[PDB]
Amino acid sequence: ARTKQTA
Amino acid sequence: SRERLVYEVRQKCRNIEDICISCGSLNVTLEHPLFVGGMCQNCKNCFLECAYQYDDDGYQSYCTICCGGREVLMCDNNNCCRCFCVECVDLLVGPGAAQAAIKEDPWNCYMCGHKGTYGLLRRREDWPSRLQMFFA
Ligand SMILES: [Zn+2]
Ligand SMILES: [Zn+2]
Ligand SMILES: [Zn+2]
Repeated sequence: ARTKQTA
Repeated sequence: SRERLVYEVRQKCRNIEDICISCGSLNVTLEHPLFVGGMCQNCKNCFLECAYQYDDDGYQSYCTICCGGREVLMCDNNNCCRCFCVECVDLLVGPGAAQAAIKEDPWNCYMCGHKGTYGLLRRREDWPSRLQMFFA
């Protein structure tokens, strides 16, 4: 899964 | 704290409907609209404000379950674009589940997967209806 850090 | 309350759920010492699955508040006054479990009014307020908010990457801004999170997994389903934070996944699906999902490619999220139940995370059979009322 792609991940990102939340804004 | 959500951690200990979920512990109790797993231990069958407490019903998941009686805890806010989003923040761990015991002051449950309503049902989480997407997953089996309770919800407090604070988190409802958060949900109404954050749900279906999107970043410039074309994916949702905040964790579907808790409307927060710091690292989130993104659903590959273009009809969905939801995300789930590592903390809710490890807590409710179970320890290691986040790492397991991160290595999966492609990955479709818990609001897409036909099985609908992943550990303690159970998708409501009627979530569109629930949602619609949540909003009204
Ligand atoms: Zn709450
Ligand atoms: Zn979360
Ligand atoms: Zn999805």
